[PDB]
Amino acid sequence: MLEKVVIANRGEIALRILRACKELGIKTVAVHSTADRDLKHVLLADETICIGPAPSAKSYLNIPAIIAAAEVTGADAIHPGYGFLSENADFAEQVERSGFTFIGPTADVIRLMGDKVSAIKAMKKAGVPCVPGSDGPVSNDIAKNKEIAKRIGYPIIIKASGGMRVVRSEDALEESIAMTDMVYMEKYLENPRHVEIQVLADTHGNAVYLAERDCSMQRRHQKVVEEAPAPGITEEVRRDIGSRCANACVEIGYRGAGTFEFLYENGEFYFIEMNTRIQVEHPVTEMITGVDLVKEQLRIAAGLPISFKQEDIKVKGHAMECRINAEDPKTFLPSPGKVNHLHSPGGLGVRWDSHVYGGYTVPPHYDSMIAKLITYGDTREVAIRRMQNALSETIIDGIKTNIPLHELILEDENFQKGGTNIHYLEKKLGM
Amino acid sequence: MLEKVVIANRGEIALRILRACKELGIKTVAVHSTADRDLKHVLLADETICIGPAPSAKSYLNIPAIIAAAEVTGADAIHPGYGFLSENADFAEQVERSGFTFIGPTADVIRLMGDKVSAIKAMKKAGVPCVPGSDGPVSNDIAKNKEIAKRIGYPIIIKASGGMRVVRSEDALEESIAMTDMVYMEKYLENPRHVEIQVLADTHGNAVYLAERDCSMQRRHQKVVEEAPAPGITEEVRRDIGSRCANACVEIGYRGAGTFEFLYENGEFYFIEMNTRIQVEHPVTEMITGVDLVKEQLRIAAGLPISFKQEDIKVKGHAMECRINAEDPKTFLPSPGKVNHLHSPGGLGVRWDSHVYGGYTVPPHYDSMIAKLITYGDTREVAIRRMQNALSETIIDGIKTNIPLHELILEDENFQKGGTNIHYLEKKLGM
Ligand SMILES: Nc1ncnc2c1ncn2[C@@H]1O[C@H](COP(=O)(O)OP(=O)(O)CP(=O)(O)O)[C@@H](O)[C@H]1O
Ligand SMILES: Nc1ncnc2c1ncn2[C@@H]1O[C@H](COP(=O)(O)OP(=O)(O)CP(=O)(O)O)[C@@H](O)[C@H]1O
Repeated sequence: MLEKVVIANRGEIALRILRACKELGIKTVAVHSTADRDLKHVLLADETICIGPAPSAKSYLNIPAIIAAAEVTGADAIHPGYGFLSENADFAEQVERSGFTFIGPTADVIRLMGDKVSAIKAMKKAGVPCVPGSDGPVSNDIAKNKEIAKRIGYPIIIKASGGMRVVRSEDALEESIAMTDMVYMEKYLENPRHVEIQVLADTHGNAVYLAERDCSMQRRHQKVVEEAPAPGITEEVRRDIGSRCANACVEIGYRGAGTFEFLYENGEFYFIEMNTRIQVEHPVTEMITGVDLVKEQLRIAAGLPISFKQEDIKVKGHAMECRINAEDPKTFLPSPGKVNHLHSPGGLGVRWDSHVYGGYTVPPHYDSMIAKLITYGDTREVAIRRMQNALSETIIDGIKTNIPLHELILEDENFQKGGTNIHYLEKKLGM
Repeated sequence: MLEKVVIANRGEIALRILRACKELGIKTVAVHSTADRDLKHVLLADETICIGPAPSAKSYLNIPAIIAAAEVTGADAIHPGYGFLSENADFAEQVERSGFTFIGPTADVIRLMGDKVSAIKAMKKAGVPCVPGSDGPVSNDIAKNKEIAKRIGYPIIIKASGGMRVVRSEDALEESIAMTDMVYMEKYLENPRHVEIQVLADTHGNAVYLAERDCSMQRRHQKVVEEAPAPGITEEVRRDIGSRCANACVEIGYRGAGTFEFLYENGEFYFIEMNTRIQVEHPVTEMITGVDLVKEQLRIAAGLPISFKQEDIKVKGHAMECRINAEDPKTFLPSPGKVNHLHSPGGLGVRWDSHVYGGYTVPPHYDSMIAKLITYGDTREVAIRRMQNALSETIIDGIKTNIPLHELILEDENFQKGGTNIHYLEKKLGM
């Protein structure tokens, strides 16, 4: 089975993966760039291998070097984390072709869900609800395009199949479509929330859905605060969309952890993308289900069945996560530098996922996320109050962080009420 | 209701209490000695009041000064934590007599359970199983003492009613009893485990039991590692002893949080003491029940009912706690001093309850406990592996800690098996 895993990533998720491996007695191989020599997980790994210079293109996206590290250590598997090469079908294809287990879905399934209409295509077949659209590429004859558009109802939105332009009136169609590797047409939702379903699927033909997460708080389409379950969603609705996603997994032959992302508006779900990998915000789902998602990833890659059945999963309580970034809380300019003093919060229902430590220098070369603060409570309110308190205890001296932003979000009356849409944060910042 | 609470304690439990207050929007008043000026919770409290010089006798056991602090702030209540004045009936009596709410049981009930035979007396009446004994003070006529002793069966053990000498043969009775403010006789158990039941009781006449904890790993009768639930204990046995403890609460008029400690041997429970207060190791119970014990303490003092019914409580998974002390791991000599670098562990199922921070100096004046590392897993094994991993990530530079001892305990084959008795640790250390 899995005796040694190459952790093809960095930062907090690399540490998350290391922890999961250690608990399973799996040997860890930390591949890192020269600038990541002092990462907490690198310092804890059983074996370390420099795979290149600081720039991502030369290190963490270096496919030849990553596979060479798996080779010279005798690894059985490679965990891509999220981002970087985790949804690169060439990488997964190349990884299997060299005899290693890729901890994720097969290359074909990544290609499938990596192209937008090809994706919406499969979901439709599987019974997964999609946004009313052209259902396929757009013709260039507008006389007919206007029909589909009027059929589904303005506003519509033109979308790149491998990626956006909003159309409000019929008079601006012809042209809006011209402006660009193809494009489809779809209904534009003005007040949607981001709601996503977590799933697991094994090589024994099983598939389970693990409730949902709401990730509506975003800046430039980048998630900032997430929670679970999604407010307003009943156990009945959960079962419906959840079971549809589970079925779709089997229909498309999915394997490992994945997430179906939907736009949620007026009680309707509309599929927009499947992330064929673990997600950053997976911890909130772990808190409310008791499931260890990364451990399940490893078990599944090992050829084992999911370690529980659907009936075993019950939602309990509520969880929140704040992505703590090294950046100016207003300008969002990255703030690299030495952390002179770190104090991380603790206590009942507080979870801290971070690779940062006092004396650690946050490099400029990669993303700005340095920690994920996660809280759990018996209700949504407790989780929020818990988050607020944990944040105020948190010290990170030496650099700027977005903690002040989180504190603003958490004391927001509308966020406290629940159900704010995907536009709300940028709107509050503007105001 | 409760608007402002005076935290009559220090260290980690003071911080625990502060956190619980903050979540409930209760104002906090931190009373501290001069040496505790830099405690994390003092620095977070809404109001601070120096109540005396470093020595405990002059500060944290200073009843006049503590009540004066409650007065000059207008506090409604005083939380005694554990140790210090938490089981001092004079303090609780004096606290109520001055119009403040004492967050704990009434003075009478503390007196009752504070005297050993008077305690065993009540439990017996309530249906709580006690160790076969003289059931009352020992006569001084041995001709009759030998009857009781032979009745219950050697070995027996003589015990101070306000506190021990073991007797193996009849020939050494007369004398063993002479050696001393009274004493009773009791059966001596050679292979017992320490198993204790957590309870809550409110002023609405309700009482609930919250499963049990096993605290068998001890040195000089001081707990080192605790876990929940107690291995080998079935849901059926749990209900039995648990419901007996709940009933006893009502019979004696108990109020707030408390723990019934038993010796557990060959499937039999034998009451030996009730701690009429929160306990250090309460967190492991919180992890397996989802109950916030300190929040319930506060609600109950506020006159509210326990926020859940017995049926709502289900044991799930398993939890472990390691008491991390500033001491030499072999000699157990305290190791006060500056913590130059702190790194606390995190991740799924890891909880860290500590007032320590990088740059903090551990004073000489008080106990050596600086942190409580708590882990949770879906099974006992996962909890243990989780603890082992968390411990290895933990850095505390500047002073000695007992972390090496914990790591020894956790990799012990017998502890891994489960059910080691109260003598096992001192025995392993000896070997
Ligand atoms: N039909 C629709 N109605 C309303 N908003 C839509 C929409 N279609 C797309 N969007 C918006 O565009 C966003 C996604 O854009 P995009 O196609 O570039 O994916 P993305 O890369 O931004 C998210 P990821 O981080 O998973 O890659 C959605 O989050 C949503 O806010
Ligand atoms: N009948 C018995 N059989 C076996 N061991 C016994 C016993 N009675 C007492 N003991 C031992 O003596 C210990 C308790 O001693 P003691 O009466 O001084 O309370 P204590 O102060 O040590 C515990 P606490 O910290 O709650 O005050 C028990 O933990 C147990 O190990």
